[PDB]
Amino acid sequence: TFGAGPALQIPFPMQMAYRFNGIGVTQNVLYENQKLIANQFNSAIGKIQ
Amino acid sequence: HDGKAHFPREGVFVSNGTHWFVTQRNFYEPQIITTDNTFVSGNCDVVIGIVNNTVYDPLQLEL
Ligand SMILES: *[C@@H]1O[C@H](CO)[C@@H](O[C@@H]2O[C@H](CO)[C@@H](O)[C@H](O)[C@H]2NC(C)=O)[C@H](O)[C@H]1NC(C)=O
Ligand SMILES: *[C@@H]1O[C@H](CO)[C@@H](O[C@@H]2O[C@H](CO)[C@@H](O)[C@H](O)[C@H]2NC(C)=O)[C@H](O)[C@H]1NC(C)=O
Ligand SMILES: *[C@@H]1O[C@H](CO)[C@@H](O)[C@H](O)[C@H]1NC(C)=O
Repeated sequence: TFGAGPALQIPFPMQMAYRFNGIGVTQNVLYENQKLIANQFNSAIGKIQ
Repeated sequence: HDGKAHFPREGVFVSNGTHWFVTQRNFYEPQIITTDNTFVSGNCDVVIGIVNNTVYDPLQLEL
């Protein structure tokens, strides 16, 4: 939202549900796997270093 | 509502302090939460941040 006008706040877990709906996956996939997805992101970030 | 978790078909759930609505994301047009605005997926014990509220059923309100 901040690249197209004012910066409108939004919780990050709800932001990712927007981005899951953008790839054709429903948003109940994220909320019901939120802890797994959080752990996959943290592990994938730590492997970059 | 009634042990089931309801997610919006398209939009967000918002509250004006007291009441809960479902609106589109890019423009504030609040609407009453019905079974046509939302879809059910699973139970309430798995989503982090779920809130109790009333989801109105158009069919059960007539039959
Ligand atoms: C989807 O894949 C993930 C990642 O491999 C699976 O989560 C792992 O599950 C195993 C046990 O099967 C655990 O030992 C790992 O710690 C889990 N990984 C993480 C990052 O939490 C998950 O089970 C799979 N989902 C399925 C098969 O339904
Ligand atoms: C949140 O929105 C609801 C729905 O529009 C408001 O409820 C109405 O409030 C007005 C003004 O107080 C009353 O005249 C109406 O009778 C109320 N309608 C119903 C169905 O109760 C509510 O006041 C709003 N809350 C806040 C804090 O602004
Ligand atoms: C309302 O929500 C709480 C958690 O905030 C839950 O423990 C409780 O069972 C819910 N009550 C009803 C009537 O569903």
